[PDB]
Amino acid sequence: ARCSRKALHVNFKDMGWDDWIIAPLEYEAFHCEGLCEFPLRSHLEPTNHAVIQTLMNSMDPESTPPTCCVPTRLSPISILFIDSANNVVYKQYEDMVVESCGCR
Amino acid sequence: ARCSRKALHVNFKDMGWDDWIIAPLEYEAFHCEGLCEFPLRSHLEPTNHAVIQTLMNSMDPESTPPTCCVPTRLSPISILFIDSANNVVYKQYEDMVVESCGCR
Repeated sequence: ARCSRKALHVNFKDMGWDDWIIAPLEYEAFHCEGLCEFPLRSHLEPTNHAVIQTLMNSMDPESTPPTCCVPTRLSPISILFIDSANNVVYKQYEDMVVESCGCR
Repeated sequence: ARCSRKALHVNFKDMGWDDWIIAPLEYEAFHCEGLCEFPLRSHLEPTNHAVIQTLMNSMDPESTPPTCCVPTRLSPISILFIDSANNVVYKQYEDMVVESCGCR
């Protein structure tokens, strides 16, 4: 029920890249989901702003919304593909995999 | 209706710091609120992960939730107060004011 890391299975075979992409054709990206409320566990590593927002939402939920569960650390993946010129490319893309979730 | 920066007026006079805090007694923190969906305007500066999540939510909203509107840049404020030893302290606190919002 609380802010945590749940799966997200990304299938590049929908993407329409079939003539070009070699690997990976699928990868585990994860996503962040769940309530952001007291108590803010230490792994949510809340900013000062998030603590203050969470407090205000707790004192009067009509005035102020809760913070939100989102990725706080992400990591790259690399994709092996053939380009138009027919070169074999292996390229790193940043921010592809959620490594940690947090309330923000 | 879209992910943008709305006000949040923080009143330190609830906080129970009255014997100690000199200034500021109030500050504008802002908060992030609103829908995260195509089109992702350039100011939301979406990560690769957020674009992919947004696409998956668009193809099948039952499977995958939308990303979330959150602070992407924050700035400090400084607080002037008297400590227990009766010293006048002026301390910077990080991540107090939302400077920009984004979909994550």
